[PDB]
Amino acid sequence: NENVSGISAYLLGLIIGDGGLYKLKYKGNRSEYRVVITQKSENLIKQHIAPLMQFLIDELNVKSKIQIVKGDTRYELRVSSKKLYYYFANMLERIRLFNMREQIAFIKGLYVAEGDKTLKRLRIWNKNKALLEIVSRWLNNLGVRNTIHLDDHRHGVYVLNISLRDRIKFVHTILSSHLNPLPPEAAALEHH
DNA sequence: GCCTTGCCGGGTAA
DNA sequence: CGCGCCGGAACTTAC
DNA sequence: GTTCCGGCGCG
DNA sequence: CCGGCAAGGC
Ligand SMILES: [Mn+2]
Ligand SMILES: [Mn+2]
Ligand SMILES: [Mn+2]
Repeated sequence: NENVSGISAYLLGLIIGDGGLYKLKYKGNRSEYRVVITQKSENLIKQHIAPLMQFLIDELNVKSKIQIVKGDTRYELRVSSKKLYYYFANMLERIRLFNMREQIAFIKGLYVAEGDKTLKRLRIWNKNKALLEIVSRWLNNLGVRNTIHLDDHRHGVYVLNISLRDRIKFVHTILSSHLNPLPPEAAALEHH
């Protein structure tokens, strides 16, 4: 479980990108702790994401179930679990200390969430500049050059652009790495 | 003249 | 009574 | 993506 | 996120 640290970082990438970590207060004084990943495709959630999360749940001995909730515009993968909530939230605080394998898992997960998925250009969008700057250093250390600029003035959304000059390096070494789960498209490219 | 990458508006998938 | 899992979905907006 | 709702479980 | 347009570089 060099392997659940990997699956974890991958899942954290999807969570940070397309989901969230929610601590809720209710009447009264009831509460709830949620780990959420949302996504349009129901089979992507059920076939590629949910089984990774389930593996993690079993390893951590989390007794919560994986819920799949249908919304009008997206499916929601949801785990209601205080333990899993803090497991991911602490990991998120220690993100700058990720070892190399975790960095790749995380970047891969973040790319599935927010990346340019035509792969004609290699781009990641986010309003969290500090998060993108952490990914920028990780990429540079991996020999993948990149820039960051404000790409949407209306919403404060930055873009991280990966130089097409390191396209093969990025796609083969980060996205297609077999040290942790392969994202779709990348796995499909390998099998053709 | 062929790429690469910043800029930007549309609107879906968060 | 005081909190923490379910199951749904109305609501806002960041990709 | 975010936070409401009603519900149940358990010490 | 997508995809078009254009300034900039080679
Ligand atoms: Mn996001
Ligand atoms: Mn997103
Ligand atoms: Mn996405």
